[PDB]
Amino acid sequence: PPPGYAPCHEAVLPRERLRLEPIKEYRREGPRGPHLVGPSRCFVPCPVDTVQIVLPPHLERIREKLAENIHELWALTRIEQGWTYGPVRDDNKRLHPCLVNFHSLPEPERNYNLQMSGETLKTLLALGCHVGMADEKAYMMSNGYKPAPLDLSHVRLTPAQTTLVDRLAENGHNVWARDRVAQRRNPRLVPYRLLDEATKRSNRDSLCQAVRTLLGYGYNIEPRVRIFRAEKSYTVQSGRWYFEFEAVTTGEMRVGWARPELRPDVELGADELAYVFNGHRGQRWHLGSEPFGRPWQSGDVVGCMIDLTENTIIFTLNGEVLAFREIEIGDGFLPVCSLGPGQVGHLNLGQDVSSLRFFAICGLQEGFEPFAINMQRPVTTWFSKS
Amino acid sequence: LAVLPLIPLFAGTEHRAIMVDSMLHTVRGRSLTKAQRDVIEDCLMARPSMLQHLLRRLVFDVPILNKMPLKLLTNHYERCWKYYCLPTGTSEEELHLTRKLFWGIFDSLYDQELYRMAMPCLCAIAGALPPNFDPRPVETLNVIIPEKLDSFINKFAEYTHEKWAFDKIQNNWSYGENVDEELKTHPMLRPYKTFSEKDKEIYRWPIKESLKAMIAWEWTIEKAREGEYDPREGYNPQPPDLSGVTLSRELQAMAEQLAENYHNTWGRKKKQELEAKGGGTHPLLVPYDTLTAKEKARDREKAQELLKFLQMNGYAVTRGYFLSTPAKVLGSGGHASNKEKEMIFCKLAALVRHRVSLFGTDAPLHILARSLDARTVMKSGPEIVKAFFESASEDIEKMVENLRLGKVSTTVALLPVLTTLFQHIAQHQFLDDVQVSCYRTLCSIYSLGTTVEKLRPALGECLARLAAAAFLEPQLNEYNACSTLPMLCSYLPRWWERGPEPALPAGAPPPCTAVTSDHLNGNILRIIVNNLGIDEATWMKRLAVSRARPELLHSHFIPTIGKRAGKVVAEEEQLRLEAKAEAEEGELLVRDECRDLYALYPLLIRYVDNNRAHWLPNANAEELFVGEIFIYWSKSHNFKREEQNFVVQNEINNMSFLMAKAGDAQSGGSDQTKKKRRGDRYSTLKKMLPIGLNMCAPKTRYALKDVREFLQNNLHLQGKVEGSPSLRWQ
Repeated sequence: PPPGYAPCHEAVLPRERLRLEPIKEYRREGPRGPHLVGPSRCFVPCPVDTVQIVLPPHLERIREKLAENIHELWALTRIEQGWTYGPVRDDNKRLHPCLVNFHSLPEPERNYNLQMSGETLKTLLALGCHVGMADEKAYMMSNGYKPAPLDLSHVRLTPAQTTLVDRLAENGHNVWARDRVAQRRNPRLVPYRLLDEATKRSNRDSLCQAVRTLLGYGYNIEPRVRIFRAEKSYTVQSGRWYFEFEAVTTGEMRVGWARPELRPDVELGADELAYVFNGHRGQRWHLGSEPFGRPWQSGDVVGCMIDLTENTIIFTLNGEVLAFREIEIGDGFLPVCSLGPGQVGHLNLGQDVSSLRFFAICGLQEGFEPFAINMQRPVTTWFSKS
Repeated sequence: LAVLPLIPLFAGTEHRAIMVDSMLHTVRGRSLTKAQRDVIEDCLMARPSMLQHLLRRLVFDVPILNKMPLKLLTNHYERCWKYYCLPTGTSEEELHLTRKLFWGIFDSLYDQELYRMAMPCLCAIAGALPPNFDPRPVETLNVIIPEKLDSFINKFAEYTHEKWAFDKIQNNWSYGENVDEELKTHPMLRPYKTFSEKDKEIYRWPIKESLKAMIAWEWTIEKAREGEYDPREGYNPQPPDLSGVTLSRELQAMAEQLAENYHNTWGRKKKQELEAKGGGTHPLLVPYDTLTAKEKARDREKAQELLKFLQMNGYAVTRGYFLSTPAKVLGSGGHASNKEKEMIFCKLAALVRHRVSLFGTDAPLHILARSLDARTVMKSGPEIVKAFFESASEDIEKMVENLRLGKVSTTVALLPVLTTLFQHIAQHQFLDDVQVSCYRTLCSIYSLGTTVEKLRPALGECLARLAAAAFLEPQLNEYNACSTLPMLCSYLPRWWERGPEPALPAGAPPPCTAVTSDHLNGNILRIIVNNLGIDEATWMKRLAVSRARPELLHSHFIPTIGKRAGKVVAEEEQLRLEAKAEAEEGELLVRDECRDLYALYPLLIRYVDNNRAHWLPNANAEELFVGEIFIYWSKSHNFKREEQNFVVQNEINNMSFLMAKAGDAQSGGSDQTKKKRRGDRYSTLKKMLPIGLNMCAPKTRYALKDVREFLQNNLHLQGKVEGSPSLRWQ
């Protein structure tokens, strides 16, 4: 069509590949059976000061030095490929005047480095991050020009420096995003937070080369939830019982037994009406958290349990006994699952062949019954609706 | 009659204010202590925040405490601070300031020790946060404001008229001859320019007294930043939005403090006025911190109006959690002063502060690590005493607390270990307290296990002192220090020593074996099997002590290292323990017509049962669907030894001086691979086993009451059932 548009094939610009999904979805159809899933996740990048703030000229000159050494690092980045000193304003020619010391460089093209480096320090004034003078300011046979920097490989960078610097590269990538707003898609319209890591390698190598050049300058810088209730018909309240929670993604599960009476509005276990534990932290969770056990690593199946007569609720991790002991029976009880926005459960109920590893090792020994021993039909389930 | 209460909410909080007033009367006498019980239990019953305002009055009362009855009020406020800390895990930070005021009470100085205990509790509440009125208004009229500020006072006074007029306009007041409230008119509602300067002074005087109060406190007030409903009858001011101005916490403290000035000034004038009348009192005639924040607000709105008017004019205006951990660093400076005392009654306060310090350590950011270094410094000042003394023991528990501070996550402190190592050479010559410092260094080394090398080589020299010849505790401390291929070949020599069974030298090498357990972080697993052979040697020692218990801890390190083939010989060893327990129970049968001496053998056998706990491999039993079931029969026989009589109680006596359930899993195997799942579908032998449990009530003949071996498995299940009947008591 003649119409102004861009093809959706170009919508693959950020990083995600073009597949297809059934929207939201409480239940992906996995190989061992129906994983419970969700509840799903999802904006425009913007330039930000930084620029309103301004570094003192005394520091910005040392930034011009750091920019000179970084430009020499760019000379390391280029000249080994095939480049030489002397004028020629084109990348294809494999020659460029600015492959050298800052005084030798044109004093507009050098600003593409130096002044921009200043922005980094301007950004250091923007975050409010500490950035004092921690220390007093201070070989390959390259073809053509041969710059000779003091080694940047001194003190290893603090992780906070790398993180704040990745924020800086993201910020400059955002100002560049405004720069391409003046240019229906472009190669890097997307914010640095959401694009392929191989593309991230450039901005991170730049921010880290800059942080290392600062390290040679002595500078340093430091700074809803888906439920899965069982059907109320299935509310066991008579003798021992058990169920296997196979688990995929590590995450905010709140797997465990809970009463049919429970209100969905509450996230699980804050109310008296639920007895569950988190899928990470490993803390058991009723009327607020208590410590209990190790978080399971991804793929580490849960094994929930309820004693009755001598009423109790027991948890396991692949047969590793780890809970809510001495509970009163009320109505009850039903298996219940929980999912934070990305997570994926897989709460199998009965069918002993479907159970493996985590079942026979403990539950069968204790006389516990999987649900489907009573049930020809698949058990029904109830996710909360948003 | 106030004891009877001990048996919406805001009115009850007012009643709390009243009981607190009776406590102020207490601040008859024993009866007043009963009233203290009334306020205390009332505090125990319990909203809580109004009680924390009353505890703000009790906080200023705590400042008054360092009179003793007010310290008792601080004690009830302390137990309440603990219950509230339980509620905690606003004005709470001010309560932490009350805790720093309690530290000032420590600065003021028997009963002081218990007061230091209640202060330890309030300080613990502050740590939960960190996770006769005597007014003293400052002299002001003697103070001289610079004249350039006075023209600004003309402006703030003009604003005061703008607000005083605009607020009357909010109720539709207008200019009139007289103060007729019903007429909705007032005489003064006229433009500020119309005022004679003395008429302006009626607004100015409190304001000038405020600025003079600021200069008397030497607060800076200086030029900086540039300055910045139908209409009614009469003058119509449109005052600037001072309310939207936001004071910094410095300036917010300045507003709280000028409000404290209006409080002490108006309060002092109120007191001199009541002394003039011979009169009683006013509700506000209480110290400014005692006030509910809403009571503070009545002048706080004014002082904030002033400082915000200043910030709107842009003038610089100045007085001239982790921060509590920095106050702990100041406490480390006071600890340096205590070291100056160490170079030689405040020292008893240093001891109470040491207890408060260990308690602060129990409560749990580079500054905290600096405090860990200061803890290393005070540990060095204690190290000078190493080579009251009970207070030094408190400093030792504080040293293990310093190890806990090392567990929370300069290098010079390590050099103090290097001096400590040389002292160990003196142990080769033969100061037990220096060995205790080595023990706290060992637990601190475990804190390193939670996450300068030359000093560790000096520790290797201390290992050479361990090889140079009580000492077993030093060996365990060395094993804790362990958290090196020649040491591995030496471990092979320790395996040769395990073949040898002299035993005390094996205790000396046991620390090296635990170091080998540290080496687990490959070949090290098979070496751990050789260490299981070392466990077979320790069991050879167990055939007929505490060093074998530290070696049992090393067996737990083998549990970290936990292969089945060693567990078969281990099954033979547990069977030796079973035949031994049966021979000993037969000795008890001889006693019927002895075992207490063998009870220690039952204790070492219990350590072997802990070694069986190290074997806990139930998944291997799932794979079996094997000899492990016979081991279950052995452990069941041990349960039958528990079922005998007093001998198990003698093992409890062995516990005072210092299992079978997993075997029940094996009993499931008696029911049966997939056949067991077929039994799940059945909803096999287990019912017959229950019949055997019915037979157990009255024992191989009960198995004969019934494939006879399956009946024997039913009999082990029957004895396991009777053991469960023993479990019914628990």
